[PDB]
Amino acid sequence: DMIKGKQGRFRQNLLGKRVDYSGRSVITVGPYLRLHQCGLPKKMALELFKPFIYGKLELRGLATTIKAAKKMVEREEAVVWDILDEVIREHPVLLNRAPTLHRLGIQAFEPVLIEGKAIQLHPLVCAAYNADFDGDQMAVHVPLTLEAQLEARALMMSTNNILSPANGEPIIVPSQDVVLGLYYMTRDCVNAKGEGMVLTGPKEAERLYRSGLASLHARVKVRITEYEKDANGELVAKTSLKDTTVGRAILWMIVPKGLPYSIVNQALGKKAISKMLNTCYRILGLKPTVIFADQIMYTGFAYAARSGASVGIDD
Amino acid sequence: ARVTVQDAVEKIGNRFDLVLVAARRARQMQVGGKDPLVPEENDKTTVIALREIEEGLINNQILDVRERQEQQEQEA
Amino acid sequence: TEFLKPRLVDIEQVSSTHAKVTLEPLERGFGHTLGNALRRILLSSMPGCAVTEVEIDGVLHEYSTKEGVQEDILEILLNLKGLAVRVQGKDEVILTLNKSGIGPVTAADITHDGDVEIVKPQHVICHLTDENASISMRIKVQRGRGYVPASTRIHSEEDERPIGRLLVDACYSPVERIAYNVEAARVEQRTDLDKLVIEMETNGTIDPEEAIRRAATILAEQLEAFVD
Amino acid sequence: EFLKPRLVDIEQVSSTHAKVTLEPLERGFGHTLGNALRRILLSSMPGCAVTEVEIDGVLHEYSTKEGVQEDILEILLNLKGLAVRVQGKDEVILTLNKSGIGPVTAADITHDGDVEIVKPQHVICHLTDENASISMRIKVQRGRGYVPASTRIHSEEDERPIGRLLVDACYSPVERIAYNVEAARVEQRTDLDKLVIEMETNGTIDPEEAIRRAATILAEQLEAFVDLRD
Amino acid sequence: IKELLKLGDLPTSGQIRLYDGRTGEQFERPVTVGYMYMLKLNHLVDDKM
Amino acid sequence: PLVGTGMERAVAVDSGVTAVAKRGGVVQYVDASRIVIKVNEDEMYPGEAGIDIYNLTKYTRSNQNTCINQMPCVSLGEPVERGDVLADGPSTDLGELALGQNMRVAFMPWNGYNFEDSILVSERVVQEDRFTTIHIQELACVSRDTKLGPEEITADIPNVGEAALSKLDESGIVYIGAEVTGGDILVGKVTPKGETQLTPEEKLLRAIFGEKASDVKDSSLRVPNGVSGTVIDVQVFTRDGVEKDKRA
Amino acid sequence: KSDDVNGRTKMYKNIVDGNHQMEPGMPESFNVLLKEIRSLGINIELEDE
RNA sequence: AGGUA
Repeated sequence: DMIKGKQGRFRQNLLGKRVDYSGRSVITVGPYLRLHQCGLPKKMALELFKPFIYGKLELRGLATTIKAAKKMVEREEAVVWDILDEVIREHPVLLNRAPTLHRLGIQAFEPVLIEGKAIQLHPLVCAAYNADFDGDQMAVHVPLTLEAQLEARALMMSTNNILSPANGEPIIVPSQDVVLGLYYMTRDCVNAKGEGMVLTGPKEAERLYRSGLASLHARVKVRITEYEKDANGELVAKTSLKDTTVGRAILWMIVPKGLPYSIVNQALGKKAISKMLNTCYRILGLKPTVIFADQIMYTGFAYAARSGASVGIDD
Repeated sequence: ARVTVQDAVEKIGNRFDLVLVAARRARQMQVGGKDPLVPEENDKTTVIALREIEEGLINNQILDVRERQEQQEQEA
Repeated sequence: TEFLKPRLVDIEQVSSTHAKVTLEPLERGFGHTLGNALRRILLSSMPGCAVTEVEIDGVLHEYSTKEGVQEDILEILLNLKGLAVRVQGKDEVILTLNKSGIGPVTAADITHDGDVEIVKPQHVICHLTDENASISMRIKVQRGRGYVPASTRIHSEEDERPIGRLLVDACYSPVERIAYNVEAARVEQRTDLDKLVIEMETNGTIDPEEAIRRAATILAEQLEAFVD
Repeated sequence: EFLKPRLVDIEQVSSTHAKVTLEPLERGFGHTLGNALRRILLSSMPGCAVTEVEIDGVLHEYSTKEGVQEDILEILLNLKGLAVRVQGKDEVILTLNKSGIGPVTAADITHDGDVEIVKPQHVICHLTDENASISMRIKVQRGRGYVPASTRIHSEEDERPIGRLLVDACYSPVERIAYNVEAARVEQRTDLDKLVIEMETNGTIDPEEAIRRAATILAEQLEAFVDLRD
Repeated sequence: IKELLKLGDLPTSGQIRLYDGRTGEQFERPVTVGYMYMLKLNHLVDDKM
Repeated sequence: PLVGTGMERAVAVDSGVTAVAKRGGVVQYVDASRIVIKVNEDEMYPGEAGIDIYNLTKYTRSNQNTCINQMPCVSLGEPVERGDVLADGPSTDLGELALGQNMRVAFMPWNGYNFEDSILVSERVVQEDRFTTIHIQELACVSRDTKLGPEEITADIPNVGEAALSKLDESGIVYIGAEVTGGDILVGKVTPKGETQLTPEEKLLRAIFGEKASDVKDSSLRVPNGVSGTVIDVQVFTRDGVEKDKRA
Repeated sequence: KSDDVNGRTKMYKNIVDGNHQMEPGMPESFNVLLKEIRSLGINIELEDE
């Protein structure tokens, strides 16, 4: 009965092979974070990295023994906090969902120290974790050895796993609020302020929108320079007039050079944004894809907040 | 901070022995004996190894040849 | 009581066009306050000089083709919006652009005046092909504050002029783009501070640091009367 | 180029309610000034608030005395909303002393020459026994923002007296700010608007001083922008 | 509900246009505001670390 | 709750957490801990039945380590009848069930901070000290009788800081109402130390400093790290036949 | 970090000393498994090449 | 045992 177990052998794999240097807490949204990083509370960071704190304190000589370092860290003086920032700066940490269904259930992130008590998770990554912020708890693991740190940065990293292992289409796809913001920004009306204007660059579009001299969506001719990957992999700058909307030009500002403008000159649903990310990854590469995904997240959140999209009793 | 390792994967196409070679480089970096070849921003050995491999200073071959030459001056 | 002020403002710039300025530490919310205030000042109301009215010696409409030119009237009008002009004399001044021959009609082709300085010496305004191979007009450049769309200007203009005075949107403000980002920042153990990141693209009529400092000067100049 | 906003009539529809007008403001500046002043008023207003209270009969927040129908925690909660102005001193210690049945209000506090109670009807507790007596030492100090008693308690390391009770101090004097930019019509200049700031304050800070302090803070912040360190 | 809202001198649709705090600029179309009964559950983050 | 269903009053009254007046009359005495009612003439038994006294349960640990206290919702001279709510229990006001709080909420995305099902909360909420709960947790320090010697509770603990000794009385028990944090000592328990094995370095150090092994080891109850708060109540249970201490 | 007590101590000492490498060792769980299988009438062993 | 995903 001690050998036979479910599921699998108990002590070896499950249940459950407990591990040290780990923490657990409730997760919240991280809408300011970059994709390759996640918010980690100061207290969990201190408790997780106590050996690292001791090592660095004895390295710079602020403590003459491990016991003195322990007293310093339990007093939580401001001195140990700079050491903590130093050890966190490069160290990646693994974030894990309570159930793990596929390999995306564990992903590395660069921890960012935050006052508070909950792990801030990148909004794009919650889709992979199948984690909704309704009290879900995630665990954090610390890859100790240098080989493990490197191994996490190379493989465990979120930016290295932008595509699902079951299908080539990206798994970090804008999901709900950012999609709504993008849709409101790109969806066109039939009449609004500043229709029929002629603009050069999307910068004038953003200026007109932020100044309130035009509406977020209105049919406008804008002169824009689209770049096309052609010949042997060289950018082809073509500058001409497109009939589009102000919100679409504002979005095109975000879009990295190398994509056709036709991808954004349309109403953007979930499918449209997913296809656009897939095209961006296939045409440009990894780094432009990650940067563009982060930028589109920020833009979608901002313009969703500016949208004021609300569900009443009359809608 | 090194957001992406794709550039490193470009130099070392296996993406697994890349971890081994960069781990060896970073361990020689942390354990005393070797001095850096790329400027740092108060960073640990990992992103140093990533940057060194990314600019092509370090791969499997350079690390191996260097451990030879150092073996020859220490034996003298 | 005890008030915190930003230390060690940092600026990294690209030509005289695109500057990112990071400012920290700022007390809770102050990053948004300063960013929004500067953004509104720079965008809505900034003294500058811009093109207002144009001639076309051919068709006196704003959307018809121009003979001898491979560019329609609307987009040659649009070209003038991107033309960065700094006038150092009287408020309204007339520039005559008259050049014959095929090729790109750029800002260098415009005559230089003692009151008007052309910021961009090479800037596509028109293209001339074989048919007439001559382009000619006079353009108003006026000092004004903020951004005045042409559709709004005709609303604010009841004095009528003969057809041929093509009205164009004037961007007196020297900024093509202004944005602010507020991010968490750390100093001592208090983490409620925020970095303010001002990313601004200007037309080159004024250095971005000078633009920001004169915008802040305008804001404080509005303020002093409140303070005693 | 610009006309200059000037402090014009500041009416008081109530003691705690103030409507302050700024007439000569350029169009496009009304919203900028309104938002900036709203932020500064809600964030960095100096004010006077209770920080620590010493009640003779009790040893902690979760006990009660005889002849009081409100828990000591309730007295602390009521004192949190106490509205007081101190002029000369940054920190003052008021003494509350009353026996006998009745509603112990703010006016019962022993008033000094530098301490003004602007809400004397603010009830502190109720004494329901003839011989029940309340003696309290209420420490009121100056500050800005919101400093709860969980941050300076880490900077004091378990304050030595056990008879003193720390309360979270909400130093903010203003409770509500609104601003309306409307078309201010005047003969000179066709394009002008006026900013009407409607303010609800606990009466501790005058609206004139409030606007002046907000402007001072904004100017001090802009000072860094004016001169750039390169 | 709409009659009671009218008695309270409030918009019938139950949506009021709100001005943003960061920018001081009202959101396009009104947003639904109202007093909702909210509950703090016994899942405090302090216990969850 | 602003938007109720009408079962709030029934749930509050029928549950035992609310002090309900068994016999009507006039409120004779109001106190945060006691409510004394002068019963009406037509509701008193023959002879002298006198008053009805209701002691209010205050700041007692629930089964979820949450505070349950009853506050008096009536005043002097108020006429009350049978079935009236004299004292409002936890999550109850004016006899209505009041679990949570009514708050002004807006349904809108806000820079993505409310992304999945998340809530964004104003600083006014914490400033108003609302949704601020009281958690009364229980700690037990048992002085046992070991074969190495009976354990004892005392203020003097070997090789400890004087800050720990400061918060305890002469009986080794923290004062009621003292503020404590994680790691602070509440009960000065010590256990008779047994035989001690020393490494060669330890022997060298004790030979150098002149120190020797302590006959009793520290076993004092510290506050678990991560929690804080005030010691509101201290219970001492010494079995009959065992000498009492000062605190008991 | 899970079960190798000797490896766990060596890792803690290395991290404190400022060195990042591990002893693979053997998790104590597997040694428990071996001893418990041997507790039956079953032989289990570790053989070199 | 109850509760959470």
